Amino acid sequence: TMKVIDPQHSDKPNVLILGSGWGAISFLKHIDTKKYNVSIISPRSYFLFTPLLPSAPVGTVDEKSIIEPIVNFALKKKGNVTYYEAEATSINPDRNTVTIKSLSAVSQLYQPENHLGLHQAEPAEIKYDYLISAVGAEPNTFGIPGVTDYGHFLKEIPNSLEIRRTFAANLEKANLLPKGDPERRRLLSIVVVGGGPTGVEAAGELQDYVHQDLRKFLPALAEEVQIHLVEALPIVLNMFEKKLSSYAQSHLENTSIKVHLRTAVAKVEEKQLLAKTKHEDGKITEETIPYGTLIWATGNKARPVITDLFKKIPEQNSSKRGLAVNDFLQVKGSNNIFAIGDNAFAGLPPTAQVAHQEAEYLAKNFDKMAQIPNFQKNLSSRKDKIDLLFEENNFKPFKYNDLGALAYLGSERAIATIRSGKRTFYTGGGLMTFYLWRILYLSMILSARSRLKVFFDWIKLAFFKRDFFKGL
Amino acid sequence: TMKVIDPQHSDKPNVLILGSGWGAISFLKHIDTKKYNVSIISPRSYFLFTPLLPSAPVGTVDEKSIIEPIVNFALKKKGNVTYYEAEATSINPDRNTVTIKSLSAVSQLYQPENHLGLHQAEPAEIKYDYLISAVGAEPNTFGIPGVTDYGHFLKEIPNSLEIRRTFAANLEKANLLPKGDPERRRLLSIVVVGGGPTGVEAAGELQDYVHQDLRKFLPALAEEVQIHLVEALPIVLNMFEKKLSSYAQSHLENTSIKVHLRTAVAKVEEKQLLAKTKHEDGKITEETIPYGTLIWATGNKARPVITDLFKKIPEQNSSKRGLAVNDFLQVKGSNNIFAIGDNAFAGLPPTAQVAHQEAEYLAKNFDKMAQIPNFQKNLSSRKDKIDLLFEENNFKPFKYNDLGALAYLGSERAIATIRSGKRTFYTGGGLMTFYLWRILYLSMILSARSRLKVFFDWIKLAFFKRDFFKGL
Ligand SMILES: Cc1cc2nc3c(=O)[nH]c(=O)nc-3n(C[C@H](O)[C@H](O)[C@H](O)COP(=O)(O)OP(=O)(O)OC[C@H]3O[C@@H](n4cnc5c(N)ncnc54)[C@H](O)[C@@H]3O)c2cc1C
Ligand SMILES: Cc1cc2nc3c(=O)[nH]c(=O)nc-3n(C[C@H](O)[C@H](O)[C@H](O)COP(=O)(O)OP(=O)(O)OC[C@H]3O[C@@H](n4cnc5c(N)ncnc54)[C@H](O)[C@@H]3O)c2cc1C
Ligand SMILES: NC(=O)C1=CN([C@@H]2O[C@H](COP(=O)(O)OP(=O)(O)OC[C@H]3O[C@@H](n4cnc5c(N)ncnc54)[C@H](O)[C@@H]3O)[C@@H](O)[C@H]2O)C=CC1
Ligand SMILES: NC(=O)C1=CN([C@@H]2O[C@H](COP(=O)(O)OP(=O)(O)OC[C@H]3O[C@@H](n4cnc5c(N)ncnc54)[C@H](O)[C@@H]3O)[C@@H](O)[C@H]2O)C=CC1
Ligand SMILES: [Mg+2]
Ligand SMILES: [Mg+2]
Ligand SMILES: [Mg+2]
Ligand SMILES: [Mg+2]
Ligand SMILES: [Mg+2]
Ligand SMILES: [Mg+2]
Repeated sequence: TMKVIDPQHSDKPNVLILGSGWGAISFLKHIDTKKYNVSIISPRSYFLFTPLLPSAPVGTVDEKSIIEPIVNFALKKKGNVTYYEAEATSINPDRNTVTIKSLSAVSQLYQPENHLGLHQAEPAEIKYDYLISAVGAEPNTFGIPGVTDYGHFLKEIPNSLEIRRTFAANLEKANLLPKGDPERRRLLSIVVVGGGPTGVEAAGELQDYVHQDLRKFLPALAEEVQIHLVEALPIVLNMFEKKLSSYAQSHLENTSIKVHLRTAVAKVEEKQLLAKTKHEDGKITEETIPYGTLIWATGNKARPVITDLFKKIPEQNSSKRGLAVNDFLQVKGSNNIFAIGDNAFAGLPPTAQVAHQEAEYLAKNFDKMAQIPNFQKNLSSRKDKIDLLFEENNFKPFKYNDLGALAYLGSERAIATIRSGKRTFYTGGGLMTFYLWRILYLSMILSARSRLKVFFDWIKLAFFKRDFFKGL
Repeated sequence: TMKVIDPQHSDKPNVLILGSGWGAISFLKHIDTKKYNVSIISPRSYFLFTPLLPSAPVGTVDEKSIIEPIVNFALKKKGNVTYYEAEATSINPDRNTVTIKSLSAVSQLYQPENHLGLHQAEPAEIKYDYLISAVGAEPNTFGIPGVTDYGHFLKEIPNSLEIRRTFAANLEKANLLPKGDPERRRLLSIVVVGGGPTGVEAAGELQDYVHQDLRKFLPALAEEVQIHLVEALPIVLNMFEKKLSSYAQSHLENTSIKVHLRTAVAKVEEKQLLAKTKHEDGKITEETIPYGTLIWATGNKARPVITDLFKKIPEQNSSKRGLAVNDFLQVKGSNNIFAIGDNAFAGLPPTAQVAHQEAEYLAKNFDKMAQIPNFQKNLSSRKDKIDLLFEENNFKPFKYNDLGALAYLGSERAIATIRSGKRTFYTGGGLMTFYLWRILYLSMILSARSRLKVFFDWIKLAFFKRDFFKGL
């Protein structure tokens, strides 16, 4: 009753990739398609360059500029790549299969295709020799009531649209109200929850729009908007040196953002939220904050398809943040499942930088496995010896090299620490750091198209106001 | 019970503009805001550069590139401009008022604003000294059944989005079906009704996408798409010389578009439509054409707010296509209403070219009226003498100067006839004509921002495939 897709007209092993983000796409770019048959399953038909996402809701860059269709990467590959636009709902380790639903499309980027006989919204299972799981993670509310109903995450392209639509609508209503009206004040207030670089960059970009663009035509309205950054810890950007945090904070306050440190949002309602401050002496105070737009940026948690998999594998039952993997990024308790990026946990920070390095490491290992006939064989055997094969052939374990971190702060200021190994090549903040931020980001974009478009967005920004359309 | 906005803290006359299109915006650009107070009512907060609309559904240019916010033009003005984002529902000539509904926003681009006390979705009446009606026209179905339910117009930005979403969705379903499936064939078929430059350019742009971009990754699918152009007359592009029509048609057919001349769509159903051919000898044949995407481009008709006004003015009861105006673009039967663009009819073709010339002419006349105290006065008087005042001060009547016409045909070919007076400076077709088409269109764009963005779209097109996202 359940269709099974199992391509056996090739001697090449079938590598199945879950996702189309940093892990999946970086892997796709490096994997040898002459040696392997690659399929990809993802509900999102494009790669998202997440570091510029915070700059999309206000039109600093356009949404289209920071995404790139999977097919464009796949076209660069010499062999057979297939992309299933669908969601993996169940990983089935013992039969080597992935169950997919919400299938919208299947693209076989190779001349003599085989008709698969799939139908939209018809469930199916896709058979693999090797599985690479990179479905990332999903926004964490920490069980705080109301965040899902009344706030916006900042995680995917639709969030950027949603945020713009909410704020634009609020600006229109507010401007019809007389100055000093408390409801007007509420509609013009934005709360960003989470003082990591995502929340900070989101807050800075909104303040940029308000101060540079909105001010040009509705200056009274612009002057009344109030952005709040709410952070539970005693400092923002706690992954940087404290002096950079301290710079960032003063800068944000200087651009008129209100920064609430040692403060947690305890509850969210439709038009107000409850924030609690734990002061340095142990005393707790409370504040009710009326808000028009709520952006929630407090980190992520494992997706259901992954938590479900925790249960199916004895070695993973104690897993919580993500799949536990060995030195070779092999899922523990599994012979042929690998996991990279945010859906795997090995103590490293959940960043694009880690995902990208994992992917490139994993793809090199696949180059080597293709030179050792035995890896091919153990798939057929009933004994799982692949982890043994790694040590026995002296594959080096994955070693992460932290290259540093960057954060834009609004008003043409950024902080940046650039590293490699024990060496620091750059660490500071300011105007020049902002130009460095731009240049480095441009460098890290995965495609020429997206790189050109972001570059064009920035040039237009030199001369003209940001596009800020409610329905576009 | 109905609020009335009536600004009388100035001695300047209140000029009210309906629309934000070719007529309205061109007028706005030339009207003297030192002599007049200008308000604008339009449900669309941006100007649309219509000649590039056919090239938006497939991402040849982006939707954002060809629109420009009204506020951007208004900011260039020295005096007081106010923009009501709302729809005029009733023109009330005897009380000099316009009734508005669906109010979303009001923007007063001047420092000391007066709180108007308006509310969203609260009806209001806006009082004028002078009314300039430029609300354009709306798509005509000629009463053919089903066109509204099952087809798409190509008239406004949302149409471009709808068309993209339909075709993209069809491409996905079709590709899941085996080659030769008749349903697959249907899903890959597009019918464009109307052989004017709008239908032709739409067809050519779609064929461009299919041949240049889709073919790169799904060549089997691309090869099966079939675009149909259906035109009731015996030639396409009948406003051009027959030899250019003849060149266009051969070119279209050469790019694989099927052109059905002497053929009219008589009925439209969800998955098929009925087309009837009246042959040169008088014989009528019929064909049922299955289709996946239907684009309906057969010209326009008067909007309800305008037809309603026909009834309120004795001199306009016989009006059908639009408001009847005199030599000075004054609505007949009215002392202080003027009409330009497609909502007025004076025998001239309904084009942007005519609308733009009318607007600039009308604005010059307003410069002159401001030097003749009497125009100001007749507003107060009960006798309507403004039309007399025009002749008596020897204002010249409006004289249209046809500058020619242009049409893109797909695959880097265009036709173009450039005129002025009796002189023809250019008339022909081909590759160079296509480069001319681009350069002239860039020249005609009303703002630097939009012009830069279109220019960047074309450059990116030189290197990369068109963006064709279903949900963006
Ligand atoms: C706003 C923002 C800014 C960021 N900035 C930085 C930064 O500046 N520097 C940095 O180092 N990191 C940054 N990050 C973090 C970085 O984006 C993540 O660590 C990175 O995405 C992890 O890569 P991933 O492949 O594991 O997940 P992702 O890149 O999120 O990709 C996951 C993929 O899986 C797909 N998927 C989801 N569910 C399923 C399913 N059930 N079946 C199949 N596929 C599925 C998704 O659609 C997506 O295609 C930022 C994150 C955000 C949200
Ligand atoms: C796809 C396409 C391509 C075209 N290409 C060309 C070309 O290449 N060359 C050429 O010369 N002409 C071209 N035209 C024709 C040209 O666009 C029209 O003749 C022109 O729009 C007429 O100008 P207008 O101001 O009367 O109407 P529009 O420019 O359409 O403006 C009407 C305005 O009124 C607003 N409005 C609608 N209803 C109301 C309401 N009730 N109250 C207040 N405002 C309202 C609309 O939102 C819009 O802003 C093209 C048209 C289309 C659709
Ligand atoms: N923008 C960027 O450059 C980067 C962003 N990231 C993102 O950061 C995440 C990893 O860091 P995390 O610490 O998980 O998130 P984070 O780094 O975005 O910071 C979240 C912050 O929100 C605060 N917070 C949590 N609950 C709160 C509440 N109820 N009220 C107020 N504040 C609250 C926490 O103190 C925490 O510091 C990843 O999921 C990734 O998406 C990761 C790398 C880089
Ligand atoms: N794209 C461009 O360059 C320009 C386009 N226009 C548009 O042209 C319109 C004015 O010219 P029109 O002749 O009214 O429209 P049109 O010039 O766009 O062409 C419509 C054509 O469709 C055909 N048609 C009508 N009903 C049909 C049916 N049931 N089946 C098949 N064919 C049918 C007609 O013969 C007509 O030639 C305006 O609405 C304006 O928007 C105007 C100026 C320039
Ligand atoms: Mg398995
Ligand atoms: Mg939501
Ligand atoms: Mg809200
Ligand atoms: Mg006045
Ligand atoms: Mg329709
Ligand atoms: Mg064809």
